[PDB]
Amino acid sequence: MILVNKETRVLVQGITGREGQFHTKQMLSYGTKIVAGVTPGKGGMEVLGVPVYDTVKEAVAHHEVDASIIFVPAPAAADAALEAAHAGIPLIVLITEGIPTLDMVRAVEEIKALGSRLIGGNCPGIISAEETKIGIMPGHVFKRGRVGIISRSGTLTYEAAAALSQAGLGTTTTVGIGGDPVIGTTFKDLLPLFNEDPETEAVVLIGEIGGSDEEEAAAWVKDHMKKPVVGFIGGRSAPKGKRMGHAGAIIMGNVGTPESKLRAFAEAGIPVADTIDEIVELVKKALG
Amino acid sequence: MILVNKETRVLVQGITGREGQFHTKQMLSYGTKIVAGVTPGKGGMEVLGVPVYDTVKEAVAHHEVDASIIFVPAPAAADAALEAAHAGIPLIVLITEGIPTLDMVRAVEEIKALGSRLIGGNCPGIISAEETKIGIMPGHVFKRGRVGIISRSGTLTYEAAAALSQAGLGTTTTVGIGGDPVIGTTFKDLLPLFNEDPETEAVVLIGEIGGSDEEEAAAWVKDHMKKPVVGFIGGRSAPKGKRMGHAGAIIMGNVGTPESKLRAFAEAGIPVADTIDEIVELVKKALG
Amino acid sequence: MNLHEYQAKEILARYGVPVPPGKVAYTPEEAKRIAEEFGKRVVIKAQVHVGGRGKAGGVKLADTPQEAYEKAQAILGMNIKGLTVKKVLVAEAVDIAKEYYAGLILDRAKKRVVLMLSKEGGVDIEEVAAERPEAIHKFWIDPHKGFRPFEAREMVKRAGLEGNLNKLAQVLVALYRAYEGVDASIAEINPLVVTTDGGIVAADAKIVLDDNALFRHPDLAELREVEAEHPLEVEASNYGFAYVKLDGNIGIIGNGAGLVMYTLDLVNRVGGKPANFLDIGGGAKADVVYNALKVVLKDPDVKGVFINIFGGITRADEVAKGVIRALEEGLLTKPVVMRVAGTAEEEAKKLLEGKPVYMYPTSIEAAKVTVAM
Amino acid sequence: MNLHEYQAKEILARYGVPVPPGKVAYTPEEAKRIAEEFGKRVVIKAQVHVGGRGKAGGVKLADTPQEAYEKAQAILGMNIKGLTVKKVLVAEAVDIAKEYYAGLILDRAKKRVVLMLSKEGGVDIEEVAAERPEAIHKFWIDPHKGFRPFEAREMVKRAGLEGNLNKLAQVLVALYRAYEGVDASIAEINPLVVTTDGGIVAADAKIVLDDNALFRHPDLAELREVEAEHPLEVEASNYGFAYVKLDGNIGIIGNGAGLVMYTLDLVNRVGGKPANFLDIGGGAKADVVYNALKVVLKDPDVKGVFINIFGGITRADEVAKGVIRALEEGLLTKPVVMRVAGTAEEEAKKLLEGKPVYMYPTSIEAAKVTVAMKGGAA
Ligand SMILES: Nc1nc2c(ncn2[C@@H]2O[C@H](COP(=O)(O)OP(=O)(O)O)[C@@H](O)[C@H]2O)c(=O)[nH]1
Ligand SMILES: Nc1nc2c(ncn2[C@@H]2O[C@H](COP(=O)(O)OP(=O)(O)O)[C@@H](O)[C@H]2O)c(=O)[nH]1
Ligand SMILES: [Mn+2]
Ligand SMILES: [Mn+2]
Repeated sequence: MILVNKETRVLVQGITGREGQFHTKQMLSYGTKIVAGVTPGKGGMEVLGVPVYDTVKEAVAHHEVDASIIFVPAPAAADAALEAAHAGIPLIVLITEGIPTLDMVRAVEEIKALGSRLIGGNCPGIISAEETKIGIMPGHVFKRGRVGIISRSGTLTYEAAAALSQAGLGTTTTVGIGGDPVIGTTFKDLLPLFNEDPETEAVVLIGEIGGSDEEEAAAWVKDHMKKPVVGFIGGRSAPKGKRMGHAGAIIMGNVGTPESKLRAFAEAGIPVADTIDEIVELVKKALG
Repeated sequence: MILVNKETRVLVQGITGREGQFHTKQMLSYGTKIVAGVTPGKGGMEVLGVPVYDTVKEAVAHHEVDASIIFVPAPAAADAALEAAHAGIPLIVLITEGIPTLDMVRAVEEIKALGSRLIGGNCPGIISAEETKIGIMPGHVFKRGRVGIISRSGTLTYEAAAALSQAGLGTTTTVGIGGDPVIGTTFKDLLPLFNEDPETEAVVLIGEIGGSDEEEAAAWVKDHMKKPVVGFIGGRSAPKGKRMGHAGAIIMGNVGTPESKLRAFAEAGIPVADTIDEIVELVKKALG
Repeated sequence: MNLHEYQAKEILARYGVPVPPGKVAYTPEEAKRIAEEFGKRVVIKAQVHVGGRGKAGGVKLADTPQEAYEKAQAILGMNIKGLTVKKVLVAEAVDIAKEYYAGLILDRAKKRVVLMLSKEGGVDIEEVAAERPEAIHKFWIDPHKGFRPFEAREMVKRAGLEGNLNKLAQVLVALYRAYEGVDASIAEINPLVVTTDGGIVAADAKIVLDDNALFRHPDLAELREVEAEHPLEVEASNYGFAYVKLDGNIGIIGNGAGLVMYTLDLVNRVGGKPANFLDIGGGAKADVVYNALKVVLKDPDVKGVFINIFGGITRADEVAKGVIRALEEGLLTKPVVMRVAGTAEEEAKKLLEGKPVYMYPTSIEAAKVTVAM
Repeated sequence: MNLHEYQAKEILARYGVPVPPGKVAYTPEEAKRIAEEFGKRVVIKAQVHVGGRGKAGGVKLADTPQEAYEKAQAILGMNIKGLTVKKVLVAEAVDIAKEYYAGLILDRAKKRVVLMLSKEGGVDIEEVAAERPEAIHKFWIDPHKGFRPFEAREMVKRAGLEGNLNKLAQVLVALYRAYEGVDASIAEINPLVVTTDGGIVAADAKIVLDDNALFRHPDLAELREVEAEHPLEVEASNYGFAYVKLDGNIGIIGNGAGLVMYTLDLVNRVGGKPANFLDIGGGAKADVVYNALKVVLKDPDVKGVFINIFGGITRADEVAKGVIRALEEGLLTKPVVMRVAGTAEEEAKKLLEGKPVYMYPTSIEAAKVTVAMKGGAA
């Protein structure tokens, strides 16, 4: 595992909202240690047995917290991430979709300089199989095993993990890094972490059109990785200049093309699966 | 001396302007080494034999420069100071009066973080007697001698120096730090420099109402100064809540009172002259 | 969200960018009256959401009001690479001495906004990005400090722009203030022009807005409907779906942008040709699928519909129930092929027995099926 | 530059601060018409550039249009600590549950703008800070990042304000955006009010603008003349002079704010009582001194004029020449005492023979001379 495990103590921002409350319940059932909640205006209340505070600072004054997961609505979400970083929370998981790009350009810069790691926005979160769930993913598709996952998408990720789990390979930590164009944590940021986790024997990179995180990740793998990596690219047939759902899934002329991503994987000796099943097949092969 | 001497090579920003032209001529007569000038739109021109460039970076690409003096009009002056600091110029003298406070709140922060020392704005500049004149002060009142001066005013400073000069005491480096509420260099910033200059046997602090730089300077003198310091406070009879000419010469309720400044000098064993002549008298006394 | 040149110009002018006076015209008669008002040479410019309007013949100069009438007549209703011109801008013609390029976009590798500046204006800036990537000068803007005049002046000198240095730099500063001011994702002035009189002017302008920030720009949120590349984009938004019109005849519905892209990739690989992208969001209950069908079927080009959903927790009949509702309301007139992973896949199958809605266990299989339609 | 409450409110409203609807009235008739249009209880508030309008009786409630008329009548033209009320704001009255204090000023020690927030609103903040400084909470704002909602919320909790937390924070955020947006040197909402309905409203507002930034707020630069504490401030600005009206009868002219303060201090020490501060700037040529005389003499209270100049390079005859011109145009009807240091002071003396304009070598001497003299036209 990386980043989080059963001991990770979790704060939920936006806990009183319909999304926050729904997923807080799910996380509680999974075994995640939700110790506190934050919603400005609702301090002093309680949600599913979890005490609620007006501010993150009050929350951490009564509870030790190692991570915060944010369900606050898009217009306020960047501000909520800033608040968590300024309260000293080391790991911040930003779920919310629809945050203005420039809000994130500003916030990512500030949060990183403060020493917090931001995952998101527009992401399903992070799960360490059979240890802790900090996000909105269905726990049942993540059997504990040997493969680490990093993905720019959600449901597609769950399908891969279900396949990996059915094949007896299993998963370690899965991180949904988000569908936005400006995000807190890229493939290349997480790769060194997986590289040094002995429980992770292989890493699957689920990417898609847009930007060049995949190419930069491939270059890093080529030079630094001491274990097999398998890639996958969504949107290989996509048109140019059109957002494909995800704010970040867009080809801008020369930048973010699927071809560039396939080419960079090959040059790095990273095999590219064409289908979910091929992901399982390529990982089996690389692991003997 | 401190900060500047005859070897200091000077760039003039705003050289083609009325004020820039006038004081460039005066500085040249004094012996100041003006090596280059900057005025966007007038690059390739020449002023009093000094080549003019569009940007500070072009200027320093053709001339070594240790200090820049800025005569640019108030709406553009903060931006000019930023340009100089970003070009790596170590000492920046900002003469211009009327710069928006908030322009300076922003610029002072950025310039300091870059490693440049800013003097000003709204200041007469800096002179090292019989070595170099970087400012608008009349050179004839600064005979070379034993006393360093730091002032929040201009003409008043010249009168003190004239008096110190006619009394055979003379002056080392005089620094007009400016009449603004937000400035680049305070008394407490320069005091350590004077403290460690063996040619400076005494320091005169000419202050006035507003803020608390005088009190902070006094506290530092009490604890660290190894030579005599004499104070002076303009505006002792001033009303509250009114700007007395200088943007920074205003008493805001509890802050910036003359009484507070006299009290803090007293507690630091800094004698306060009531008149120009008393400045000379107190310095004579302290120097055995 | 795309804006027209005249809308981009209004925004730029508001932030102090100099812009030729101009007015939109819906008829040759309006174009003429406008020419008469200006009383000088004008340009008639097609307002459509593509570039290359000039090469395509959508930008014509007109010396007289009667010429303005005739040039509007020839442009209104013309086709410019797929789009129909429904309006034109009638602007005072500027006398051009120099054409420069100034553009702001997000640089995703640096996570910062980047100013791109070049002497080679009036031409495809991507063309120069190959012929000579060196002809494009870049500045990455500080997300908190912004872009200051001194930085703008340095960029002007770096790029070797001739003309008034201060006025050039001011345009660049205002361009960025406008970018941040309306949460643009893209703002370019091409060509940024120095007139024969030495004046600086934005002869053309392009702005694309960040859709995520429309909520804080009401005056611009209004334009959403009219600026849409396709009317179904708006409907789909109502339900929180993301729709994209593609050229093809297989309708696509999926839950998750990544999964939908994968679905498009599968279809394309096996000879198919998708009519659209439609992401219905994370969840896939009956109402959601019903609405998704509703939206997709309003597209004439749709022969049939491939629904590809991975529910996991969400039960599979939820999908079937929604498709059934649609069918028995006489909405569903085309064949529907599904791959629905999740709970109780069998009871979902015994809901679609006899009805023109067929399930498969694998996505590639379903994909192939829809190819023969 | 001072703004009236109604002007401060217009600015705050523009930036999203909730404000009671209101309109300015110049006559009881206009007050009544306004009361009628609102059709509810209103407040009649003197618009003058001081505080304590309430204690001084310039803020009166009015339940009916006829009372609005009466109260406007009682307030228009009243004197509030020196100032004459020439207009009133007629505003809808708010039902108050809570009175809080929110204010922004420059903290010169940190070189940053500081938000000051306190439960104890509706009261002279200066009192508070002196009495119990602990009831005032402070946040120093990042000059580039600004003041963000999360920082505002923390400040609300820190200060223990009761009321909707998000709406309180939003007001604070908007208050700062307004501050930066008009280059305020001061912006306070006192009292920031929670209504009995739970609503958040700025019941009063104060804004002082940075004069150095008027050039980039044309809108507000316009108000310069009317908002001036004294009409001579404007004239003096024309020449680039800084003028301040003081209560006294000795006119003061000097070159350099520091020198002029010193001059005021000298005069005051020796029994005198200065009528004004006037800094003519760095230089002191003939035209400058002439204009300075022109401005100072338009003040009825002036019995005589003390000119104190240190020219250094600038000739002393330059000063004399300017004073002579003024005298020889029948402008100078009062006695003028000078201390003019510089070049050719003797040549300058010779010039002032037979003219009611007397020089001295020392400032303290000149200062004493003017204090003892009965002034008045000669
Ligand atoms: N002389 C002149 N030429 C213009 C004017 N406006 C546009 N053009 C020219 O027509 C070309 C096409 O116009 P533009 O608005 O940039 O259309 P685009 O093809 O979509 O980029 C430009 O590159 C200009 O050189 C004008 O006012 N005067
Ligand atoms: N009930 C009520 N009281 C008000 C209203 N407006 C002002 N006040 C009170 O009047 C006092 C002073 O008026 P203010 O507007 O603050 O002017 P000031 O005298 O310059 O401080 C405040 O302490 C408020 O409590 C109102 O609309 N309704
Ligand atoms: Mn163009
Ligand atoms: Mn008040």
